[PDB]
Amino acid sequence: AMINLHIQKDNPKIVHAFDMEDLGDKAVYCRCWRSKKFPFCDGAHTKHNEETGDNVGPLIIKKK
Amino acid sequence: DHRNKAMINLHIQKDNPKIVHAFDMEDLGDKAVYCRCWRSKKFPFCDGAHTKHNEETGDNVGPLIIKKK
Ligand code: FES
Ligand code: FES
Repeated sequence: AMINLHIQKDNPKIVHAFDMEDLGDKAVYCRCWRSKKFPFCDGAHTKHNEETGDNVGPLIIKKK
Repeated sequence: DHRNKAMINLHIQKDNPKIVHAFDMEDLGDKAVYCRCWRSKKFPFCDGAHTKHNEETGDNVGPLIIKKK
């Protein structure tokens, strides 16, 4: 059972790296691999959780 | 039976109906490496578990890194 079904399948291992300096106020990152704006969350987790009974959700990196 | 759709997170914090983590950058140090495969024993941090997931399932998931320029 794969987790990522369709994103960047020509990449054998998808890793993203960002510098905190470039982030601004808040960045919300997808952990469900269903976002159409991956690596950013676009709310797709909700339908994923609904269909599957799962409980996954995003990672938020923000300024204090 | 394709009516039963596979979960992404199999085991982590199942008493939590939707797992979200929120961190302030100032608290992150030089680098933080976050799990996006839900198999790490150190979740929400990556501990290398994605490698075994990828070999077993044919997937290509990997972590998210936040660091200083
Ligand atoms: S769209 Fe994937 S965690 Fe929100
Ligand atoms: S252990 Fe999950 S992405 Fe590395």
